[PDB]
Amino acid sequence: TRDANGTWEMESNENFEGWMKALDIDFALRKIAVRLTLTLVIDQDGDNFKVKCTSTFANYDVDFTVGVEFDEYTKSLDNRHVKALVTWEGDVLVCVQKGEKENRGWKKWIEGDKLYLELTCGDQVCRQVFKKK
Ligand SMILES: *C/C=C/c1ccc2c(c1)C(C)(C)c1cc(N(CC)CC)ccc1-2
Repeated sequence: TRDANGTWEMESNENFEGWMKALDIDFALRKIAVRLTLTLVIDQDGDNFKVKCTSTFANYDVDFTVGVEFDEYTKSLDNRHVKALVTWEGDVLVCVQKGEKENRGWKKWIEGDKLYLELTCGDQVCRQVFKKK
C-alpha cells in the first residue's frame, strides 16, 4: 500500500474547477479540462517516482525522489515555480509545494485497487478517485 505503481483510470473528480480556479488557471482551460479523460501513470522504484498525467490535450509529468526537495515549474498547469517535497506520513504519500500559493500540494492514499488523491490549493480541495487498470 506504499506501492503506487500502475496505470490509474479516473473514476471520480470532486471540486476540480474550484481547485483550478484557486490556481488561477484560465477559465478557458478549465472549461476544456473538466471534459477530458485523465490517466495517471506511476512508475515507482523505491524512493524514485516518475508520474505522468495524460489527456487529449495536456500532459503533466514529474519525477522526484522521496525526501529530496526539488524545484518544480508547473509549465502545463499554472506556470509557477515551487519548491516541492514528497514524503511518507505512514502510508500516505504527501507533497508540499512551497511558493506563492498557501496550502499547496497533494496527498495520495493507495487502498488496494483504488487510489485516492486530494489536491489542495489555498482554501480549495479537489478529491479524485482512480482505479488500477
Ligand atoms: C499523485 C498525483 C498527483 C497529481 C499531480 C498533478 C496532476 C494530477 C495529479 C492530475 C491527474 C489531477 C492532473 C491533471 C492536470 N490536468 C488538468 C488540470 C490534466 C493533465 C494537471 C496536473 C495534474
